[PDB]
Amino acid sequence: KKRWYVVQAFSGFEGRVATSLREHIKLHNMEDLFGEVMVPTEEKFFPGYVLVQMVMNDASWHLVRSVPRVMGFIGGTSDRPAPISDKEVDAIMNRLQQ
Amino acid sequence: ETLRVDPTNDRLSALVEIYRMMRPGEPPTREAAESLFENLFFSEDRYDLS
Amino acid sequence: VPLDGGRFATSDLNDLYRRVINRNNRLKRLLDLAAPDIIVRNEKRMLQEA
RNA sequence: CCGAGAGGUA
DNA sequence: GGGTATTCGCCGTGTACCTCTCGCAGCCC
DNA sequence: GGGCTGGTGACGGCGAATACCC
Repeated sequence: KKRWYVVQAFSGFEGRVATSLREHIKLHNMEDLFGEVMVPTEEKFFPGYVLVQMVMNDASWHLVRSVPRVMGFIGGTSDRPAPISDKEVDAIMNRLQQ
Repeated sequence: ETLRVDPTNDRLSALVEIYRMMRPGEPPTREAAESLFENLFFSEDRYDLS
Repeated sequence: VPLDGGRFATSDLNDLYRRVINRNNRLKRLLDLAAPDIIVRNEKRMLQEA
């Protein structure tokens, strides 16, 4: 089961961060540890945050923070960073669907 | 006396403590600690006496 | 102040107020469209630091 | 016509 | 469960004046 | 055409914040 997490990038290089993240996944071939990468867009929230379907090992955490132009995760702590919520993922997918 | 103040006991714990004094408050991993301590003093890239 | 070159090297205060108003407008928009609470915590941290 | 940085006089 | 000791951050360091240069890139929306 | 976005050579005083030790 892969839960969601929030990544902070340099705001403005966000599509390039998403592309480099997919490429680092297919380089270090932890393909079973990443599901998607979301940057939602309206005819652009959220202004500088990248959503990642992921699991939490320290190897995958070092992988996402070794992706260039990425500051770090946003959570309660930096040891065990925080997933967001079930209904919050569902509402973001709702407005992305709508 | 220096070894009596030491809490560490092997190579791994020493590399963890050095990785923790460099970048504060984050999960260390043995690969990350090896990479940091080889890139502090022992790499042609980041360290160069003339 | 103009520097007589077509550009305005601004004073530091307008830069600071511009940063606070950028971050505050983005926080109003994120409280508007029901952002997940981790992101508005981060946004309020950014506003406090600005 | 404001701030930096450098130099100089007493 | 306080009485001394060691650390940790802040606060501060002369007055007038003259001349010169140089002041935010990136970039694909 | 243009928007907006994020070092490692100072030293003394002094008081507040731990510390350790009984």
